[PDB]
Amino acid sequence: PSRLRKTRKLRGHVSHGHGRIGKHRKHPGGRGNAGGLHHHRINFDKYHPGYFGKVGMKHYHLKRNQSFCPTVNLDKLWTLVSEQTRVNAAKNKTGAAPIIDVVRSGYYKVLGKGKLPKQPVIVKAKFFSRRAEEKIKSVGGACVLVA
Amino acid sequence: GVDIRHNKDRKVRRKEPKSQDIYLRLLVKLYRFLARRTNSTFNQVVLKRLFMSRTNRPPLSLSRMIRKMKLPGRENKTAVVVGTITDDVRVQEVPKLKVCALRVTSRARSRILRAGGKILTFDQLALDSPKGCGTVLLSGPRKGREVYRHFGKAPGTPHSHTKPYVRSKGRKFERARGRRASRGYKN
Amino acid sequence: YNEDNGIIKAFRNIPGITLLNVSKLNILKLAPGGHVGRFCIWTESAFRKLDELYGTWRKAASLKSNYNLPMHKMINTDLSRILKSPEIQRALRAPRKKIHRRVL
Amino acid sequence: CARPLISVYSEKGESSGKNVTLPAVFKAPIRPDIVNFVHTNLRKNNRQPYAV
Amino acid sequence: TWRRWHRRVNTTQKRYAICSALAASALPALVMSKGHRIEEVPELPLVVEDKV
Amino acid sequence: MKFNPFVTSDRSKNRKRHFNAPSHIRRKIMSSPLSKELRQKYNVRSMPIRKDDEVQVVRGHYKGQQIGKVVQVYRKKYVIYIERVQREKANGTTVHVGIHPSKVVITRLKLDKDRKKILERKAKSRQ
Amino acid sequence: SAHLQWMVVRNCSSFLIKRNKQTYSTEPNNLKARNSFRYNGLIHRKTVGVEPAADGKGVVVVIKRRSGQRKPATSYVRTTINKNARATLSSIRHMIRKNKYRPDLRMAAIRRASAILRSQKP
Amino acid sequence: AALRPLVKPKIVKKRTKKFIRHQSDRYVKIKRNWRKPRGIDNRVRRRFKGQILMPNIGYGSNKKTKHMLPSGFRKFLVHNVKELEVLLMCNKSYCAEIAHNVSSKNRKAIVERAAQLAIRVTNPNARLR
RNA sequence: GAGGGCGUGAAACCGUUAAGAGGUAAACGGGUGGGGUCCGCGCAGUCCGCCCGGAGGAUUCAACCCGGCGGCGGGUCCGG
RNA sequence: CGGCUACCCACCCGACCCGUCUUGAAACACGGACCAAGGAGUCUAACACGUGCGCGAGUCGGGGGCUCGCACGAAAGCCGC
Ligand SMILES: [Mg+2]
Ligand SMILES: [Mg+2]
Ligand SMILES: [Mg+2]
Ligand SMILES: [Mg+2]
Ligand SMILES: [Mg+2]
Ligand SMILES: [Mg+2]
Ligand SMILES: [Mg+2]
Ligand SMILES: [Mg+2]
Ligand SMILES: [Mg+2]
Ligand SMILES: [Mg+2]
Ligand SMILES: [Mg+2]
Ligand SMILES: [Mg+2]
Ligand SMILES: [Mg+2]
Ligand SMILES: [Mg+2]
Ligand SMILES: [Mg+2]
Ligand SMILES: [Mg+2]
Ligand SMILES: [Mg+2]
Repeated sequence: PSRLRKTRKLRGHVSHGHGRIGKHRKHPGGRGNAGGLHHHRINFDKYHPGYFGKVGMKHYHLKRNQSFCPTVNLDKLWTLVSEQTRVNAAKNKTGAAPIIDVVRSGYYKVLGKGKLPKQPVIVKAKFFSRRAEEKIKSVGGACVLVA
Repeated sequence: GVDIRHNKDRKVRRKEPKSQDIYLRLLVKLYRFLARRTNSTFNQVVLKRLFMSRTNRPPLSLSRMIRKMKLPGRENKTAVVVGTITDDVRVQEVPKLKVCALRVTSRARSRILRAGGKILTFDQLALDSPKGCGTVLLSGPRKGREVYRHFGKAPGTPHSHTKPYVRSKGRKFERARGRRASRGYKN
Repeated sequence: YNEDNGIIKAFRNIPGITLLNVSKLNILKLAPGGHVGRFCIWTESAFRKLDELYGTWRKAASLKSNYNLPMHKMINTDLSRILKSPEIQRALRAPRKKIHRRVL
Repeated sequence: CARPLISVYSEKGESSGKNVTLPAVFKAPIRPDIVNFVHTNLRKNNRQPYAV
Repeated sequence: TWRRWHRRVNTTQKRYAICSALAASALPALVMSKGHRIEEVPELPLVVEDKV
Repeated sequence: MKFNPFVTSDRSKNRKRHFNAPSHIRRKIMSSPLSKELRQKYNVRSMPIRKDDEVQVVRGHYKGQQIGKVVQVYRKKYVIYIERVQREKANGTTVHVGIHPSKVVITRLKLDKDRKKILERKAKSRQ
Repeated sequence: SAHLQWMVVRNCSSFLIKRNKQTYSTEPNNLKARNSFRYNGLIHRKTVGVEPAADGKGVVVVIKRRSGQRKPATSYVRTTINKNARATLSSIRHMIRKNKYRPDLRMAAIRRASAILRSQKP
Repeated sequence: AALRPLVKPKIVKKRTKKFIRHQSDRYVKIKRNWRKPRGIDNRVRRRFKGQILMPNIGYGSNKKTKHMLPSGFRKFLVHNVKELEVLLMCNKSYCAEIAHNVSSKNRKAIVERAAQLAIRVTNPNARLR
């Protein structure tokens, strides 16, 4: 919207919002990231520290495809399966337990949080944190490794 | 002139709500009338929070809205929120509590109606409590916004814990000079 | 309408009329110029298929996948009725209508 | 929010005995500024670019 | 020619605008204030028979 | 409403084709309606005009009851010239007035075997 | 829904001549030409208006039925009063005061009827 | 002495000059419309005495006497009979003014309807026969 | 007042007519005064709307009831 | 008779010719004979912040597919294994 643009409002002022003394001409400092070490170090440092140098090993032909492991928390561990399932499976029937298979839900590694109630479940996954493993052992469930 | 003091003419305030929502303007009219005709500072604060913006009305969560009622003294009071109350995927048990908010999400309304609670809007809140008796006025996590974690006196000079802007959080992006003592300096 | 069976031929050259379908509702035809409230003429199957196509606040839309009707911001929104209700006027200060103008 | 019944008119203008209940689309909220916003953006969608 | 002509809208806002327009088409004051002659017209939104 | 994607509503293209149409198109351009008794007798709405048609002028400076014969057809000017319709110059020399053939009611046609074939095609296509 | 219809109609209508001056309504059922909320005859469930009679003499009075909305063929009941200006001024006073129907805009209906009876008789 | 509107006080305007633009006299490419000069050496912007005066908020006329014709009305433009009949309620403060593009054939009907409804019109006797 | 680069025909510039002025180059802002064009009005004769008491003529309701359709209002929420 | 006013003239007082570079311009600083038309902060991508709307631990079809061949339809509507 050029009618809401500032340019239509500044018609009449001589220097047009950029001063009579300073005279913004073309490029007074440089272009882009010019002078990262020489004369703009108080802006490259003090606003982006760490920008200059090498940091570690150089993994040639790295893919974001072998390290694929979406993590699931113990808060999210219940709601991968519906609440009707856990209620009608642990409504005082027997010592059975429903299986929450996170691989079908699309998650690989089960990590540990709070809020894991008394009703025990069996979790099938590829990786586990020992926090979540202790939480499942404390609530009385089981831990199954699949692949 | 006359006044040797500086001129700060308009203080800070937003009187008219900038939103063009007709329903919000009707609630603004109703609670402005109640705020100037009831001497109820509850209606004063609810009128100011209706004037308040979209970002500064953060979404309440269902577990927080439970835990602020779980405190002793909030048995039959109604939780009033100027803002949205959303679902929480975490909790499993929901009490029989009463809600008075704007734009409660669908799963939250469904779980409150399954648990047996009563959701309202501000017109029924005004019909049930003009002075706002029996209400607990709640607010949400303003500082929990991701925008507020980039804000501080610096991004790195007394290490500052304040999250500089970068594309990809990982190796080779802003980790060498000023982030470790082996390459130059260390903050 | 729905089930086009010559109604476009009947309504094709009348000046100012609009050919418009239930299953394909156009915002540019239902509110031209951004001004709401255009005079519309429905049919039996159209007026019965509207509830099947959007729903109520009790059930979802059975034709669309994941649509519900939006939650209304005010349930009973007659502002004059609310301000003239006895529950509101029980809890008011007093009608203060003095002016108290400038005294010379 | 209550849903009345509407008479179904014949081709002669006479009110038939058929009465279909008003669907809740006519009871849905009315946001004309949202209508103006979405109408403006679809009008921007509805055009050839222009000369260059 | 590569100006940003076409503007995507959320489908929930599209359906919201459709519901708002259809709800505003039911009130007689809104359509009379848009300017259609609804003096001798019978009951609001008109439902004709399936022979039409 | 125009539904073919191969014909223009374009004003520039229509005026270009109109003012640069060839003569076999300009004959169809310079078509004239018929009198009510002759269209009742022949079952045809309009005909292209020719050299020896009888003409009642319906509109302009001359209007009605002046059933005369045409003499010239400038298809370049889209103008027929009628024998009865005259106008004097400054020097007392008469000259024919430009009359567009769409403002012309034909009272009698010119009989020919070709015009009988055209009339038969008109009647069969009007059906 | 009267306040919703006001918050929609009060701008962007097929009315509201904002022509360098005060705003007018022109509002085919109205008593005062100001586009206000109290003086509005298309939105409210109870609306009063007066108009000149088609026969030249007398004033017609259009009042809303209130028995049924969304049906404008019978939503407005009209009456034709042709009396000697004081009998009809008292008649519209009795019709507005002695009924509950719109105790507001008494003076609006009365002033418009009095102005049109002045403008009608010579 | 036609219609004599309501009680209107002494109408003052606090200056009646419709302030000229600086150096509009010297160059005829400069129209007489005011335009705020934003120079660094200008005597008008520096507000030297004896120069022209810049229009500021202090010249604001009274709200009681704002947009007031000397007859005592406020003008309202009109094209036809419906926009003349909308002035039926406030005809003693808001006078009519027929638009320029209205022909004489409808203009006589508009001024006759204004004479019926006792609405003041600014130009009744223009474009007659 | 469309006459062959001919629709409309502005500014800069020029000719003539009408009006006014002329030693401090012209031009300007504030304040008046004079002149001229033009506008509104009748210029010692210009105000309206209500009520009441008087003066003369003409009409039929209204006051109360019967007859009638149309509307507001609420009780038994009769009866659906 | 009244009349402010883009008409003219006279009189009293004040009044250096605008634009910018500059600490400083009426300057013996520069551009400007006059007039009409054109003439200078746009567009794309990315980011940040604020505001407004929709949905909200989710969100988004911008990539394709489906509808009968429709001027606006190069639009709009729908996908949900
Ligand atoms: Mg400035
Ligand atoms: Mg600079
Ligand atoms: Mg001061
Ligand atoms: Mg072309
Ligand atoms: Mg200076
Ligand atoms: Mg200077
Ligand atoms: Mg010429
Ligand atoms: Mg000419
Ligand atoms: Mg021409
Ligand atoms: Mg000239
Ligand atoms: Mg002279
Ligand atoms: Mg400076
Ligand atoms: Mg220097
Ligand atoms: Mg110089
Ligand atoms: Mg020079
Ligand atoms: Mg220009
Ligand atoms: Mg934002």
